[PDB]
Amino acid sequence: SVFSLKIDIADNKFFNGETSPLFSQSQAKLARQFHQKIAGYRPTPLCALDDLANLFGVKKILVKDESKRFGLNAFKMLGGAYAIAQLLCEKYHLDIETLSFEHLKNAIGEKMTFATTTDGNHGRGVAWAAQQLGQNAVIYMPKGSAQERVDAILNLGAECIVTDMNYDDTVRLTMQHAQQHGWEVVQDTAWEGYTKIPTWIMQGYATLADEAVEQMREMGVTPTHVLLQAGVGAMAGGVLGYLVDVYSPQNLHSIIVEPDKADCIYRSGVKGDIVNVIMAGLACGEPNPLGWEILRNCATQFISCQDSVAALGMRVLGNPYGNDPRIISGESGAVGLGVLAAVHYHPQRQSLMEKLALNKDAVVLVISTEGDTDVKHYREVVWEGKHAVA
Amino acid sequence: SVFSLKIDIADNKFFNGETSPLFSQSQAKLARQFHQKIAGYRPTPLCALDDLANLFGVKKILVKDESKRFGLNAFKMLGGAYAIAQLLCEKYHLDIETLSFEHLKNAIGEKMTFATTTDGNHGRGVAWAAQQLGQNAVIYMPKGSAQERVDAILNLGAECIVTDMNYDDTVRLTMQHAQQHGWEVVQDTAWEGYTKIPTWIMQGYATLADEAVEQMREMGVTPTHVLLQAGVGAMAGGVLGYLVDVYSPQNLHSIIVEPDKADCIYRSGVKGDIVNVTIMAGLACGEPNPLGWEILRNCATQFISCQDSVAALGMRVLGNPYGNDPRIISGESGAVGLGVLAAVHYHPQRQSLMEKLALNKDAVVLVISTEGDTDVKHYREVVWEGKHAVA
Repeated sequence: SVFSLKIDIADNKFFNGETSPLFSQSQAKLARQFHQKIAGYRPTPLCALDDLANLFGVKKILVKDESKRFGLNAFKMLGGAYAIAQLLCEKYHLDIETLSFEHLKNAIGEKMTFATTTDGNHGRGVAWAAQQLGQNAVIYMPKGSAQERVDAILNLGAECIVTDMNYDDTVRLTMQHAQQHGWEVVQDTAWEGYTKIPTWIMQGYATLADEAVEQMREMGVTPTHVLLQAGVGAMAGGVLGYLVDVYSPQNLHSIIVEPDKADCIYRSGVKGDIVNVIMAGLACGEPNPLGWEILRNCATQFISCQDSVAALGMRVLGNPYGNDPRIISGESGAVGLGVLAAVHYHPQRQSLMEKLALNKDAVVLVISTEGDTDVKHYREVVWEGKHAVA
Repeated sequence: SVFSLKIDIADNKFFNGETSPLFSQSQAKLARQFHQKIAGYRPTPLCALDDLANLFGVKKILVKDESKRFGLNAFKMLGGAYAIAQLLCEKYHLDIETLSFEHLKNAIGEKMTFATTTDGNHGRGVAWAAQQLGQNAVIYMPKGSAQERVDAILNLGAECIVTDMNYDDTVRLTMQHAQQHGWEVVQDTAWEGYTKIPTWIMQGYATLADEAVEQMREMGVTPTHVLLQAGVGAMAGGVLGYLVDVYSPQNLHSIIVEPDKADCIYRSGVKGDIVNVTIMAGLACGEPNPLGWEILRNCATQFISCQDSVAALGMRVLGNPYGNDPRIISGESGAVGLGVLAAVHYHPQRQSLMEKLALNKDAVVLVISTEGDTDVKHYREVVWEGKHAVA
């Protein structure tokens, strides 16, 4: 049917295409060299939705399926685990290149305790890494957090406490407690006096981009577009920083996608300076300064969309068109793909496609950041039709 | 979530377990032998939804996927084509049992015109058979018919007229014009003076049940239950007739499923005599098919009258499977049997409902997906847009 979901598109006026030596090819390859050594490492699939592409009037839609990222059902461990290994190497005078997980898991002596607030994936990545490397993790989750997500963290040997407070007030609590007990704060965002850990996290994320470029070359295609869903913009910064170093910022039409009740990057893109302001994974508060730098320099467009666009994405991915492969994608995982679908069925299709510079030739890269990390919610969306379109 | 979709279950107080020699193993075997001679014949898959069965607390859920039937995206040609071939053999003084479909294709004689009313699949099956056999077909469809289904028929070289009338009235226009022109009416229901053709159709339908039994035997399983969606009940009658011949009506817990805005079998089942009862394509009912009603009244365990949205839920559950289960493209009417199981699972009265239906950890449940996405617009509105949502 024809339906109107809110798709607010803003041109990035602050664009200057200045690329980042910091978040480029070479660091991504270092991070990937670390991941390749982890048991069970395998590049996550890059699925070609040729039949959806035909329907939507583009050449190709390519979906990087981070549900297959080890056993975590999301991409996050790429950054979290890298950062944690770097912290350990720095403190204990070890070499990242020759790090032994078996040695670290069993070794006696001093242990770090990693403290983190999460709404789901980030904290699970931190917990997994601490468990693998024989360290401790204490994970804080805000009020309303899914029990399955809590249990996933508990099942990794981490402590997990669900507060009576929201995400932002929970982060402050993590910080206070960490300072009090001498814990090592591991958040996936940066603030004044806290950039080292989130830098490694963003460098680690670029592994998926390095994998994806390899897969697109294997496919003999060049991306014209990329949609990147953004909470604080850590993933988008790390991933766009990489892609733009490979293809140049001028030749990649990049679109940053956020839900409209936490669109901190969008609101910063209109203003041209950081603005403080939700589906798990895309919470914000304030843009990550390190990601923000990349996006304002190199992002083509920002999108502020109503939350049901994510739900549309989930369903389209979960029951594909024609003969296309099926992808299990969580709410924040699917929202990039959701935008393409929302556009397709919108009364204003033609002029939205023109604004996104989407045409018969476009080769669109999409990232599915997580699978069904909350199965109750996933099935309510795909089976019950929760967050319906009409 | 926990949600309550209308699922009214009525025990068949009229059950007597009288089977039907007319709709049994031997006629089904004969029909299947016929179908096996048609280009493109392949038994349709019987999919094991193991992970969904574990979630729902039964042993097995097996879905006969009739979207794979000869490129037609529904089961109906099994009936319609069999009847059309029977009628042609009768006219040309031929023995249908001892010839090939290709011999029939190139048969020589006076041309026949087959006239039919349909809301989708039945008329498509008729048009398909007419095209194959070099005969003519004239299909009528009622006001509201999806343009795609009209076009499916037109693409088979048949005429297709969308009327202003509803299903029941449009059928009368078909009879009228056929009398007027010397056309042969081919409808998938019976009335007084008209039972030869719907009998063939119901026997032809039994091929899907014959295949499923063979498939279940290869899997080493025995069904405890069957859910059968029913418009007029030609499919349910034909299929339950075969199954109950194979399994005994006492050892098969059969559940007939209807939408509540046309639950003609259900209403007949509580009342005892035949009751004349917008509707999802395929499950329309004016009055029950007397040929089918006889079988169901005798042999059906229970009748269900359910909310429209039960079918929508089924479509989504089949199209985006649980765990590692295979995926199935199932239309609104195709999916309603499976929808019932899903509605039961999430219902607050899940326990008593399961008890009523005798579903437990030993249950082996045969479901028929009678069609795929015969209306792609509607299909995608349901599975993607969440049209006809639970909430």
